[PDB]
Amino acid sequence: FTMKYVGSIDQGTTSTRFIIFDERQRPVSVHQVPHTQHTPHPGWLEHDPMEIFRSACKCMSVAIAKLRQKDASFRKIEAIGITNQRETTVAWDRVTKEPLCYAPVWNDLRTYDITKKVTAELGGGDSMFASKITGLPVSTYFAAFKMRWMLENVPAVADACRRGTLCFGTIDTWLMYKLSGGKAFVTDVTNASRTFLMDLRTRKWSPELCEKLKIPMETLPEIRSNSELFGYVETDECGVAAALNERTPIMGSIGDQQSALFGNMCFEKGEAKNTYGTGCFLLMNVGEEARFSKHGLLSTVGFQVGRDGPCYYALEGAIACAGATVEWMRRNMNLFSHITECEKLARSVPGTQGIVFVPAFSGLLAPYWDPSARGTIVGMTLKTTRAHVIRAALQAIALQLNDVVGSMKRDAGLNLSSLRVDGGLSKNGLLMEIQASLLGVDILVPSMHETTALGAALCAGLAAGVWTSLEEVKAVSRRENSWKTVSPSGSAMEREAMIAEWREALKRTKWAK
Amino acid sequence: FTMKYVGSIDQGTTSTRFIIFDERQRPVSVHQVPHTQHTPHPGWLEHDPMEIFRSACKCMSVAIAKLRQKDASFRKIEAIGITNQRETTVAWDRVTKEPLCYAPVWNDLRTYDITKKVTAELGGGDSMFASKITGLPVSTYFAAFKMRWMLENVPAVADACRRGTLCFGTIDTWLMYKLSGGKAFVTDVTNASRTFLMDLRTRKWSPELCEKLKIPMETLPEIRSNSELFGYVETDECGVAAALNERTPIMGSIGDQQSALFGNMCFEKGEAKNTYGTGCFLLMNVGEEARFSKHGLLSTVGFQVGRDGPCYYALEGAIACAGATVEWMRRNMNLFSHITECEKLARSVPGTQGIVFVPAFSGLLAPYWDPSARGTIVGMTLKTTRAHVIRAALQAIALQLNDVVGSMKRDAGLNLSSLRVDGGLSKNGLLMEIQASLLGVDILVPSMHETTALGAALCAGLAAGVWTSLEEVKAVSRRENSWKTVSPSGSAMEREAMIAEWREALKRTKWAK
Ligand SMILES: O=[N+]([O-])c1ccc(OP(=O)(O)O)cc1
Repeated sequence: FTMKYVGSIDQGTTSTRFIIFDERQRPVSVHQVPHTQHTPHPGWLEHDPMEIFRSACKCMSVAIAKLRQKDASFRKIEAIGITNQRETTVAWDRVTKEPLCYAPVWNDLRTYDITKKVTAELGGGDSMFASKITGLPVSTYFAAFKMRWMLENVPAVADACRRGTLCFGTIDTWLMYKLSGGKAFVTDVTNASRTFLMDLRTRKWSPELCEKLKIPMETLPEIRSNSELFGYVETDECGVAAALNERTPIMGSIGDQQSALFGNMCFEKGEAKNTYGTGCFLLMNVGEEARFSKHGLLSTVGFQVGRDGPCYYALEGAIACAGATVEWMRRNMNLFSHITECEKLARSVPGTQGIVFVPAFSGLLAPYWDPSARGTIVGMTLKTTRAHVIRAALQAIALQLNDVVGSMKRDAGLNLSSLRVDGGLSKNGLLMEIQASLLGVDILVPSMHETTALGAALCAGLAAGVWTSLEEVKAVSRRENSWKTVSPSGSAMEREAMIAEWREALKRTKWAK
Repeated sequence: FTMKYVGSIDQGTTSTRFIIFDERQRPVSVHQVPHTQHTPHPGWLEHDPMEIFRSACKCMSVAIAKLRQKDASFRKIEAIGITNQRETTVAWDRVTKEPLCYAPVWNDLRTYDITKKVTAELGGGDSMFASKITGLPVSTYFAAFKMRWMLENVPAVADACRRGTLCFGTIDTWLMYKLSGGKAFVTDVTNASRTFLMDLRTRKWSPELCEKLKIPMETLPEIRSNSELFGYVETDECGVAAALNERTPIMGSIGDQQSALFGNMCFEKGEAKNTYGTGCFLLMNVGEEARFSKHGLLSTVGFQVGRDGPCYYALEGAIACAGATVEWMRRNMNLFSHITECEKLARSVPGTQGIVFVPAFSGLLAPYWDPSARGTIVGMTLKTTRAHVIRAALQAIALQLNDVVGSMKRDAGLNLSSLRVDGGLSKNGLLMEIQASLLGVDILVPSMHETTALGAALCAGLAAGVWTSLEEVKAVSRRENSWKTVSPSGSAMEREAMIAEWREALKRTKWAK
C-alpha cells in the first residue's frame, strides 16, 4: 500500500500540540500553540475552552502543512488521537455550542469549601468514604467538585441545566465535541475515572454519587474506551478540514498520565512509568482488576484498548517538588548557574557523606501526606559543599519514588518489573542511576521522549489498524526508537543505609504551624 | 620627653604577632608571621614549638626596626607582655632546651580515649568530677590530658621524665622559657587555670590531681600573676636582644581570651567580651569570688594584676563555628561571592520568614554540649532564598550568644551591663544589631580593634609603671581609643517568638553517631 501517519493532539496545562507520528512511531512534524493562564483570585486557575479548541486546530493545520512540505509520501492522517490535562472541567450549552464559563483547571483551589463540605456532610469526616467506588479521596482536583461549583456559582450553567441543554466534560470530551461539529458527546475511561462520578469496577457513571453530589446524569457524556471510533473531524475553525483533506476519524482519547503509561509500553502488571517533570507522577499497571490503596495512593484506570475490551487498572502517586527543587537550588540559592552543572556538581562528590535534604517545600505528598513537613537539611559539617547538597536533592527525589513504589508493591501484591522514565529530569544520568540502584530494577529511558503524545497516537493507530496489536507496537518501538537502559549499580549496604538515613530525616521535617 | 613603649607578643593559633604600644595605648608597630598547621591524622592539630619561638623573635626584630624608622629616638621598650592560644602544650628538655616532640593544639582530638579513661577510672563516670577544683569538665582541650598523651605515646617524653629533665608548659611558659635563655620556667594564673591541674580559688597546683593523672609535679612551672617580673629577654634569636638594645623584662603573661577581656577594660563584674576568630569565646568578669556552672559553662581566672593583687574571676562560653559560618556559606555553598554581599543580602529581607539554620557543623557547644548535633536548616519553602538562609545564620549566632548569656546570669547571679565585641564578625552591623536586640543590652565596638594584644601590654605596663593603676588605664583608653555603641531595638514578643522558634529547631539537630 502506502505510508501511514497518525496524529496526536497533546493538550496540556500551558499549551496544546499536534504531533504526527509515522508508522515507525517517529514524530515527523510538530506545532505548539500556547493559551492564556487566567488567574481571577489567588489559588484559582481557569482556561478558555474556545482558545484551547483553536490551538488544537491551528496545530493540526500548521504541522500538516509542514509535513507536506518535507515528505512527498504523506497523503493524509489515518486517525487522530487525543491526550489531555486531566480533571480540568468545561461547561457548555448543547445548542449554542459555546462555553457557559471558563474552565477551572485541575490544580484550581476554588473547590476547597465544597470539598470540606462533602467530607463532613457526606462522608462524615472521612475523605476516603467513596474511594472504594471511585478509587479517589475527596479533593479539589477531581471534576465533580468543579462541576458542582459551576452549578452553584455560574447562573448561566444553573440555567442551562434547567433547560436540559447543559454539557459538562473533561478536556477530551470538549475537544472531541467541537472537533466533531457538536455531534459526539463522549469520554474515555481514563478521563472519566478522574471525575469522582465513575464506578471503578464497572466504568459506568454512579447513580449514587451523581445523586449524592447533585450532578445530573443528563450533563455527562458517554464513557467509552481509549481505542475505538469516537467520531470524525467536522470543523474548519483554523483551516483544519481543508488541511486534513479527507474526513479523518478520531479513534484515541486518553488522559495525559495514562497516555504516558501507554506510550512507554507498560502493557503488563508490574510495568510502571515515572515522569520527572516539575513534580513526579508515577503510574504502575496493576492488572485487570482494580486494586485499592491503604497508603493514600490513587486507584485509576490504566488503559482500555477496544470497546468493552480488556481494562487494565493502575495505581498513581506523585511528588510535588522534583524539577522544582533543581530550579529552586539554582535561582533561590545560587548553588549553580545553568542545568548542566546540576549533574556535574553532584558527580564531583562520591556521595552525600551523611547529609539528607528533604525538599518538602510544600509538604510531603506520596504515601505520607503531611502538609506540615517543610524543606529541611540535616547532617551538614564544614566539609559539606553545594556538591553534596545538590547530590542529596537527587537522592531525595529517588528516595520518595522508592517509598511510593514500596507502597504500590504492597497495595497491589506485585513487584516492580521495570521503570520507564520520561520528563526533563530523566536527562539527568546520575538521577537515573541512583534510582535504578535504589529500586533494584532496570530503568528505561526512551530517546524519543514524546511519550505522552505517542500514547494517544498508539491508541488511534491500533483502532485504525495502523498497528495490529500491542505486541507489534512493542516490536516496532524496540527496533526503531532506541531505549537507553540503566541497571542497578549499588550494594545492598548502601541502599539500606541511604533508606535508613532518609527514614530518620523524615521525622525531622515537621514544622509548618 | 620621649615616648615610652610596651611590647606585646600575640601568639595565636595560626600566627604570631608583635605589637608595640605607646603610653597612649596606640599600636605603633606591628609584624605578623604565620606557622604551619600540621594535621598528621584526622582531628589532630599540632604545632612546631621552635617555629613558634622563632616567629615571635622575627616579629620583635622587624616591628622594632620599623618603629626606629618612625621614631629615631626610641631607644628601648619598657617591658614586654605575652598572650597566647591556651591549653596548647609543649614538652621539652631541661638541659637540651629543645622540644621532645610537636605540640598538640587546644582543639586536637587525639586525647579522646584518654578523656574517657579518665572520666571513668578516676571520675566514676562524671565529667564534672573536679569542677569544684579546676572550674572545668573533663574534655579534649585541657593541657593535663595532652601531657598525659605525650607520656603514654612519645618515646622521647616518656624517657625524659626518668632523668629529671622533662619540662611541660603552655605556650606562655614555652615562649617565656626560650626568651629568657632557660633561666625562666613560669606560667600565669589564667594559663594555669586551663591545665586541669590547678585549684581555681587558690591558684595552686593541686597535688591531688597531679598524682591522680600521673603528672609528676617536677615538670610544672611556678605559677605567678599576670603582672610582675617573669624574666628578661636574653636571646639573640633574630637579633632580638640587640634590637631591644637594653635588657628588657617580661612583665606580662595572660591567656588570649582573658587578655581580650583585660584589653577591653572589663574590670567590673557584669562586664563581658565576645571574641571571634580561630575560635569564638564569650567571657564575663564575675568578680573576686569564683562562680561554678550548672549549664555547661567554664569557670576560670579572668586576671590578677600582681602577686598580692586581687583575683577577678570569670565564666566562659564558647561557640565552635562563627566566622567559619559566614565563610562556609561563601566558600562551600556559593551563597555569595565576597564578604560585603553577606550583610546586604541579609538586610534585603525583613526576616527568616519561617526558617531556622542551626550551624552546628561540629556539634553544639555552649550550654547545650551536644557533639551529635550537625548543621541543619528547617522550615524552607519555595519562597526561601539565600538571603533568608544567610540572615538565619546571623540570628543563630546571636541566639547562641543569648543562650550562653542566659546561662551566665543564672550561674553568676548578675546581669550583663555591657558586651564589647571584636574579631571579624564585629564588623557586621546587622549581626551586632540582632545581638543587641536579644541580650537587651549595649554592644561596644572598639575602633582600635587590636585589644587582645593590648591586654598583655597593659599587664606589662602596669607592672613597669607606664600606667600606674587600672583607673589611669581606663582613662587613657576613653581618651585615645574611640568606641561605637549599638543599642537594642525590638520587642519582648519578637525576642520571645524568635527564641521559641530557635528552641524547637534545636530538637532537630541530633544526627551524628
Ligand atoms: O508536574 N507539574 O506540576 C506540571 C505538569 C504539567 C504542566 O504543564 P504541561 O507540562 O504543559 O502539561 C506544568 C506543571
